[PDB]
Amino acid sequence: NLLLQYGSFCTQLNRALTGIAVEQDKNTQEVFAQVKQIYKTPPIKDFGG
Amino acid sequence: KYIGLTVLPPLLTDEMIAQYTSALLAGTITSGWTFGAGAALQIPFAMQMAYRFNGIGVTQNVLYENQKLIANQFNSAIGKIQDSLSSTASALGKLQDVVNQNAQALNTLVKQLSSNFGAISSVLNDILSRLDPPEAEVQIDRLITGRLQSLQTYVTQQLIRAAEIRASANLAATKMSECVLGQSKRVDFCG
Amino acid sequence: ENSVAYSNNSIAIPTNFTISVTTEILPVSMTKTSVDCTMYICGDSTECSNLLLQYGSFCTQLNRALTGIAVEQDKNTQEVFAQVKQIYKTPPIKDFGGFNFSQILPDPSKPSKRSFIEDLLFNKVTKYIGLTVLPPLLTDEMIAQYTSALLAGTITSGWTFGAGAALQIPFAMQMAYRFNGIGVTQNVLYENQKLIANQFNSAIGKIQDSLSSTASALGKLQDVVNQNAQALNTLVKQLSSNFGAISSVLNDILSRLDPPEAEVQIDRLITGRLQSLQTYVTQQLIRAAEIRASANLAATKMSECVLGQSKRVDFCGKGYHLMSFPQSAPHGVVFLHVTYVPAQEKNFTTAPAICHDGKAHFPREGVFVSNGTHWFVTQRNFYEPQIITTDNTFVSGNCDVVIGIVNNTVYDPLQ
Amino acid sequence: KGIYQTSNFRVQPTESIVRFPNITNLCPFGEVFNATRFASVYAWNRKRISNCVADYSVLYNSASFSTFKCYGVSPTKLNDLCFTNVYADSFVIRGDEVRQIAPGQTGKIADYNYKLPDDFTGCVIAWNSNNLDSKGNYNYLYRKPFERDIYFPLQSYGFQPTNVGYQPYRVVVLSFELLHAPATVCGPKKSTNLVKNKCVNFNFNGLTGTGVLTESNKKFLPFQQFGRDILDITDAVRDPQTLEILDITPCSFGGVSVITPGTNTSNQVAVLYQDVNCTEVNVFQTRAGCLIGAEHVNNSYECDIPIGAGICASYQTSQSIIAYTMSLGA
Amino acid sequence: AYTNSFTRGVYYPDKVFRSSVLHSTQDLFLPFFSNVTWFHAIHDNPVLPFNDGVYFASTEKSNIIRGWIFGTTLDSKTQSLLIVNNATNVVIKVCEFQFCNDPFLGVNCTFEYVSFKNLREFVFKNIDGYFKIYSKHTPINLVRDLPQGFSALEPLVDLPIGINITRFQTLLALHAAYYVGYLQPRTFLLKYNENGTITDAVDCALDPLSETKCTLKSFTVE
Repeated sequence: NLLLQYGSFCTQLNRALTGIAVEQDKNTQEVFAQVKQIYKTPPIKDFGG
Repeated sequence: KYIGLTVLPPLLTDEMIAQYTSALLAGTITSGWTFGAGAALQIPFAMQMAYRFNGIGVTQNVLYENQKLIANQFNSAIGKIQDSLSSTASALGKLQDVVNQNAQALNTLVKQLSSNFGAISSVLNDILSRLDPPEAEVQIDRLITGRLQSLQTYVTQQLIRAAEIRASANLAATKMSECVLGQSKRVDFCG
Repeated sequence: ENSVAYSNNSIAIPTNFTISVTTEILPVSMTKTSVDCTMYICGDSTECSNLLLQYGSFCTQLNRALTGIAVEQDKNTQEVFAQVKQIYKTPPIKDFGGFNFSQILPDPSKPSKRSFIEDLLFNKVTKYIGLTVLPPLLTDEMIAQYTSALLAGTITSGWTFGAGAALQIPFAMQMAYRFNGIGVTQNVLYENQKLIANQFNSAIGKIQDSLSSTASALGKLQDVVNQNAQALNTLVKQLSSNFGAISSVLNDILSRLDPPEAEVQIDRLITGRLQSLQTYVTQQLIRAAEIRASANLAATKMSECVLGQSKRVDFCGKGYHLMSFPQSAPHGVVFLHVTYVPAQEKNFTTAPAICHDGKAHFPREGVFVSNGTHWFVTQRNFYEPQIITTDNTFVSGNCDVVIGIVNNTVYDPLQ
Repeated sequence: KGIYQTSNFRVQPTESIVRFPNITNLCPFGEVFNATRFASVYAWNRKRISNCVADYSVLYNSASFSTFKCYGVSPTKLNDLCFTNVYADSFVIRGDEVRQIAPGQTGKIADYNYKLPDDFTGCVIAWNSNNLDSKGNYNYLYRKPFERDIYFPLQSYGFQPTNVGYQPYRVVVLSFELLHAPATVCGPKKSTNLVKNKCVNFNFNGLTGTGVLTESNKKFLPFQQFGRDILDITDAVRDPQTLEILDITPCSFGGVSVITPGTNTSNQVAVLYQDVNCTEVNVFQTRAGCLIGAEHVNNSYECDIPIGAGICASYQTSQSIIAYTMSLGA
Repeated sequence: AYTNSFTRGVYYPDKVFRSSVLHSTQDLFLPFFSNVTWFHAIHDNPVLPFNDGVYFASTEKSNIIRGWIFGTTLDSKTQSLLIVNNATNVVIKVCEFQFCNDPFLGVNCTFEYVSFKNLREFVFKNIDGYFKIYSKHTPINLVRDLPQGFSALEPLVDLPIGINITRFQTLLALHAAYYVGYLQPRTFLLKYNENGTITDAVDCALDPLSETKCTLKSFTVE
């Protein structure tokens, strides 16, 4: 009931930390998710050596 | 670390991160760059390093005249990576730095729970046991105003730090686009 | 999930392409806010202004910090769009070898002469106590002249207008340079030219349908407009919070109270509003570095991707890159990155080298492949077989030197 | 050489407009302050005051009072206020107990019977009353915010004229209800005539401000006192003379910026008044603001000093600062 | 007997104009979709508690319900609020009233005031001793229920009664049916429209969607 006298700080601080916590999955998606199929290797590893 | 502080899980779990690096890598090994540019085209690996040699102006016959030597050098060079990563905890010092900073920022944030800020105590429930509101509001005004400043501090540190990690994530998505899904002409960009 | 059909003897070569026009939206600037921090903290009050002067430099450096942002929104907009020292324009006739740019070049039927695609972008993108907005230096009409210059250079002259004096070249020949940039041998352009024009034109059709049908196509720009407006709503709401004063209506505190009382109350509204202003300006400084890192990236795609042909895989949108066209958007830019994508494989048997007159031979361009019965040399990124000759190939070593070599005739152009 | 943002300018209020209701009743404070018998604090008395005009000068300049302490308003400024209701609370106590009557105090009166709210906004007024209420007068008697209640919890005084704070003190608390609603109690300040379309200082029913008053097209409901904008601030007010609806607009303001070639080139300058029409302020109007002392030129050049919305300025030939639409190049 | 209140019991919370804006406030309201007690006035009716404050409504065409009583003990030892409609005026009194065996209208005192095809809604609440009446009149054909649809109650009075209330009852023109609901301090979101009329509202404790609408301050959620 005192913190409410300071207004929109606590909600904008939640908004700010959510702007970080949503973009951590944007960063992790834009780095790793560059391939639209999960490719996999054959059973035999004939890579010329 | 349990007073209102939380850690959310990542959307991509470390097993799905490892499936994507396995898909990036199984593409890079079996199909070269082509899986970035469109539908993944398979190509034998003795032909893929011959494309990389043409990409550095070294004529493709230099691979085939030396294929076993180049492969034995490559297998040796990968062999050294395991020794490096066994002995050299400081090589990981760029990941361990970020993990140390975001532990240190939360340690600092919880240290600031215990600080007085000019209130009688940092133990808010014990002030609320000691005092009636005409008195307690003067003391809790300081604890609120100090903790509010300590979040506006921590969240400014985390925003400034997020722009540094996001420059690194776009640099990592660029390295992944050019040097994994491709080959880079950019001298001293990829080794 | 896809088990790739790898083996030591097998290659897939694409027999056909699609010339996909993609879309990349970048913020370039944001709203040039200018806050009269004394009229925000102390609006109309001499009694409050005389207290704000006790807090020293802050209102001066808050004006300095916001003017530092507001000056550079025109630095960002000039660095992204003013990459050309003359305003080029197309001729009246549009003889571009079948390509239809009428939707991306200016429409004269408008009071601000934007393109048809810019008129979609300007529709899909969407407070008076001391806060104000300064105008952008360049009007969005001047931004529509600069995108038409960058675009009328790009349509008539290739990279050359960014690399010195602009030099005209027929557009069907600039695309033969663009095909050489990706390692496709240009006879593949002319022997398919109308198909390439129709795919560019049909992909341009899909861009309009996308921007007409889907609001989230502008999502990255609209999110910047929403962040700036939501930070202004949040800054203005905070004029009315008590911060622990008797009230938040400042002239009602000053009418109710004599100075010995009032200077205690007003210190709470100043130290509250000033913390709420330093919060706003710090949010704007970090958000300006997020938009400036996007202005330097949009400047860099204007340089490498419009004024050039970037060799950087997946930088100029998904695919092998051909060229890009800039369209303006409110507070941003949109690049229509034209990417070549290989689209229809066949599986071929292959060998790293071929042995003929005891000596080994290797191709000058691309790879050896076989349909099983015949041996060919062909380019990397498009299937076109050629019966192998010493003009296609060069010599080293002998059959014993190599792993995976095959015994076949290499033809003699001199016979 | 540049443009430098030296000042911000505000169109001044021309004159002051006070617009209270045409109410004429003089309030019954005299009935409370001159009543013969007062109540015992254990069952303290109360009286509404509403729909009347309140000259506090008569009370504040009276020598009859030991105290006049006010806890959210200053007694000097009361005549410049208007509010919904007063509520006067009336009782008698020992003088040694009067100091308990404050907006958060504790004591045998204040904690157990006549508790003031933690945010009480009124005035507490008291005096010694020995030459009135002493006899002994055993009838005067003592026992949560504004609570009421029926070896029992009741203790009497017994005031005798031989009793300084041993005496009976007679006490009145005025509890001003400064809600934003229909104001019914105002200070003595006369309402002016009402001015329109021009910048004025104003006060409507106690709602102070400065701005331009314009006749609104806004729809109205009979209980509306005032109206607010899209963000939480006063946009409109009901006129209490007769019930028309006026806007308020902030008196026109903008940044003032000096265009100059460098002092090594010249001492001549031009001034931009941002975001204002020149009729509020050789002269030119731009989308950036009113521009004064610069010379408007139909030619176009590279942008030397940038102004805004395609306009730029430079110093040229007989010399002057010109301002022009920028050429983007050859 | 009961019915569902649906959207009913929304009223202008303060004497301020707002337009085109989605204001949110905490005050005593009838909670959305709550059960309302439905009373047949004929065949004699009970006295009720009053709790924090009361929503009251009647459905009408001949106007048989013509007042109310509010108080604590209703026995002349407590002061009580009486309200009556004499067809020409609303008439309001508070007194040390002594009460009839069963009060009806035959077709000290310390305050006074003076002025099925219909639905009439009234809201009664007490605020630190200051008592507010809000109301609406609207046409209907729904003879047996409350309309699932939006209407808003505008104020009529502030009564400076200074009096505690815990009990109430309605008054009848003895020579029909009515509803009662009870208010609670639920937070609300209130759409003031392009004219400044309160056209739509959300109860910020009905369901998780309604708590989302109050988090975002929006009647639409993507």
